Amino acid sequence: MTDQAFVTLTTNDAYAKGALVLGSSLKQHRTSRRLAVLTTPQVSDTMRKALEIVFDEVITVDILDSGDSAHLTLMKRPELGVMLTKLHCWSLTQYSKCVFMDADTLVLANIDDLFEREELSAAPDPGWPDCFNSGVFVYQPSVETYNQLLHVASEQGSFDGGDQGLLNTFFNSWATTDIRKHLPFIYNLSSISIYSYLPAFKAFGANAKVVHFLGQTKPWNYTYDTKTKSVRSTHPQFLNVWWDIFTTSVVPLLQQ
Amino acid sequence: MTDQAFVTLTTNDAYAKGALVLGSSLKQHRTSRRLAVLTTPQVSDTMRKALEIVFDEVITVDILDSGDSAHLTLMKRPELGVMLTKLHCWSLTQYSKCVFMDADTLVLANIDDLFEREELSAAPDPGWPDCFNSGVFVYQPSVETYNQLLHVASEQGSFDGGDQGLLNTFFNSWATTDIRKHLPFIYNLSSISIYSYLPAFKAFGANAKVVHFLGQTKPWNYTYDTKTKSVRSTHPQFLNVWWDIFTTSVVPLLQQ
Ligand SMILES: O=c1ccn([C@@H]2O[C@H](COP(=O)(O)OP(=O)(O)O[C@H]3O[C@H](CO)[C@@H](O)[C@H](O)[C@H]3O)[C@@H](O)[C@H]2O)c(=O)[nH]1
Ligand SMILES: O=c1ccn([C@@H]2O[C@H](COP(=O)(O)OP(=O)(O)O[C@H]3O[C@H](CO)[C@@H](O)[C@H](O)[C@H]3O)[C@@H](O)[C@H]2O)c(=O)[nH]1
Ligand SMILES: [Cl-]
Ligand SMILES: [Mn+2]
Ligand SMILES: [Mn+2]
Repeated sequence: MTDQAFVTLTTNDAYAKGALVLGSSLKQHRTSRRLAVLTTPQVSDTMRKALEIVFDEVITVDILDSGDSAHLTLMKRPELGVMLTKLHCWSLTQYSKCVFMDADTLVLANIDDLFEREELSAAPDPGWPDCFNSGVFVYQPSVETYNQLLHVASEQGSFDGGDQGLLNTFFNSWATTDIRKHLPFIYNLSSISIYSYLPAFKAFGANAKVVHFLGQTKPWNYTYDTKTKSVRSTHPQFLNVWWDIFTTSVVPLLQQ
Repeated sequence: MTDQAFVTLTTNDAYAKGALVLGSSLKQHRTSRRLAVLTTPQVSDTMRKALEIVFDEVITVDILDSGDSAHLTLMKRPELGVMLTKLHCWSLTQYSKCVFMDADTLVLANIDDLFEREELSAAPDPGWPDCFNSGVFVYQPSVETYNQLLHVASEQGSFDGGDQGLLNTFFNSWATTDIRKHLPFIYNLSSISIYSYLPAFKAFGANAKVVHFLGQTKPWNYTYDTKTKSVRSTHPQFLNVWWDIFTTSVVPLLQQ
């Protein structure tokens, strides 16, 4: 509990909003775990200070700096910057186990039971469901694993240009091994899927614990009417939760 | 082997073409198992005779007939006709274990190793990957299970208007139980996914054992140029395999 953390990532100010909403949603649902966020120097000082309030720990990662372990890998594969920054989540050995969550996720219920899971546990990716979606995963910080991941990144890159490809390649037994490493889809519910299989969403969507705003269009790319408490024209329910947290908890926090 | 079967289903002539191509693809890849097809009286006599050549067993199911076990359920839920017909796959107790395959699937490699699997084994559905896709599944014929499925169909119907919803509801432990009941996605590769996650298809698509032509547009809805051996404007590779089998093996069979 005290050495377990939800870990997110923001490399800019737009995703910082996501991270702040995510962080707030975790607090709203009374996590007993630490909240940690990987940030980069490209995150402005005001977003950083807001992150320092919402999160227990704000970690600055500067892969553009030569002193960074991932930097050499970035020079080789400069398109892999976000991924390489994300991989620093494994560097957080002050924690024994973390749930990584993308900054464009949103928690709708307490998900501390994720810490029962082992590395690497993740929900299936829609589209290619023998890959896990790397938007939400349970992992164990380890310099060793970090180094191994960096090594694979350097050598092979990523089959999809992002962390997801690399993580699937590295944690490649996921599809065929240990059903407990399949997180229920409701722990990483693709916002695309809330219309991609409408009947299944109708059937099981009320059980959503985490919504993952895949895009294209992120929640902060919408216009939200604070009077009608709804985004302006998907079924907006989740966007509206995001915006309510953003409006209620995050914006007042930033107003300095 | 002798009492195991691939089982498909056709309720009309268009899907009969699918079934004939599927059946042919299974023979082309040298299955040691029986090939069985559920047909309805709505399947014309010429398609039926072709099916009798390709398949070891052609089973006629007429849920419109009062004598059919499913008929009462059809009267109650008449939109569930295709599903109710499909469920008769469980009535095929002359087989100890079957792989049900939709008539719009296509086999690209021998998949007899599916018979190692237990009921209910199926690949994840893209879109909502905690549901299995009912296009391809390993099951054990049983009047008992058939009756139980019919009972659930009668009582609850299907959350998606088709067999998939009902099968997921009935075989509801799939998502959380026994990784061996997750068939690799390559045993039921959604044709939608061959562009939905292009990088993953690029990475793993060459391993495709079964392509499942989800639609909208079925392989027989395309125009195929027999000179260029390609469908006229997806990546057409799989459509072209389908059409080559259709052109090479199925059409000459029907020319009576
Ligand atoms: O400019 C950026 C881009 C990404 N991120 C971080 O990296 C995560 C992933 O990027 P995101 O924009 O959320 O990507 P998605 O729209 O969720 O989709 C990508 O990321 C998913 C999970 O990481 C994969 O399933 C997809 O295939 C891939 O396209 C974000 O949530 C952030 O935490 C940033 O901080 N800044
Ligand atoms: O008029 C019909 C319709 C269906 N079938 C049979 O039933 C199967 C399922 O129908 P199909 O047209 O292939 O549906 P799909 O395009 O594959 O999609 C449906 O069926 C899938 C698996 O059964 C589910 O994953 C989807 O959610 C559902 O929309 C077919 O392959 C045939 O075997 C017929 O014989 N005649
Ligand atoms: Cl298991
Ligand atoms: Mn994301
Ligand atoms: Mn189908």
